Amino acid sequence: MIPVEQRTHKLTSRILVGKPILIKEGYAEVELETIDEMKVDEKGLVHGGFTFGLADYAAMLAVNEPTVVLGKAEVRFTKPVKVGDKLVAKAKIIEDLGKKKIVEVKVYREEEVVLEGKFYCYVLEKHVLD
Repeated sequence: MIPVEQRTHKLTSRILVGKPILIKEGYAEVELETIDEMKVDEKGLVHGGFTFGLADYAAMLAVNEPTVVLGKAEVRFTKPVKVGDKLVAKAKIIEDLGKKKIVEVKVYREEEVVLEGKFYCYVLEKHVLD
């Protein structure tokens, strides 16, 4: 594979969302060590919003275009995540419809899938905030 530098979402929190560990044409991998602030109860259950955020970010890097944004997403949480789990999201463009890209993302905890989803991404003429 030929590595590509990150061209979008550059200031994304490495602590709250993730650290990209691989970015190439049409594919990206980002890892996240879950922390205590991400919990929703005393049992250590991690809020799905963080798992989704990690997957969302991987999807943006699978497209890796400056103006890329997430328009729609369908996700299934398959296994609960506990504080202390290390997660890895693997995102691949599965359909290139020009400016619209359909990216499939699966988030893993070692070999187990904890989240699976389709992310509908759009590369805009200009940055989403105008």
